[PDB]
Amino acid sequence: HYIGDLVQRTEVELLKTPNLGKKSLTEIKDVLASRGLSLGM
Amino acid sequence: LVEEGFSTLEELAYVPMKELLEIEGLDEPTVEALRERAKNALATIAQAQEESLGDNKPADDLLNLEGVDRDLAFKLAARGVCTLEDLAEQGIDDLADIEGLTDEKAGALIMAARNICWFG
Repeated sequence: HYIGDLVQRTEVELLKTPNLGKKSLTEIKDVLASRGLSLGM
Repeated sequence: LVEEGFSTLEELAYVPMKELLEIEGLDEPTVEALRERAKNALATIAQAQEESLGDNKPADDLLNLEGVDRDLAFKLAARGVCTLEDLAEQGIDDLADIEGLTDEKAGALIMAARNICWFG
């Protein structure tokens, strides 16, 4: 629900989620990077 | 070719070279080229059908993901998911309408396909 929940998940965990493609993972990284955040903090 | 009795691409591909060389105006280079084209046409036709349904191309590529039966591979290929890469690129939502595929089973197959394509 929150950005703080998303930032704790690893890239390998997000790829296990249902309806989660490589394209949507790249979108999430690019958007988090635009805000100075990274996956796995 | 039809007047000389050839009706199929198989006849042209496999008939003895002597019978094709008896046709007026065929030389050995042209007969070899005609046979190579006939063999290439047959290969293309076979590959196309095997990718459209689940005969061989999708029965090996799309069916690489552990769990894919031949019926499911043909259902995937009917949606344009012909290869193990095409399946690795899908979401669960893109496969949700396939009769006999639960969201959990779709998720497991996509993850198996990704493990082979992206982490093998």
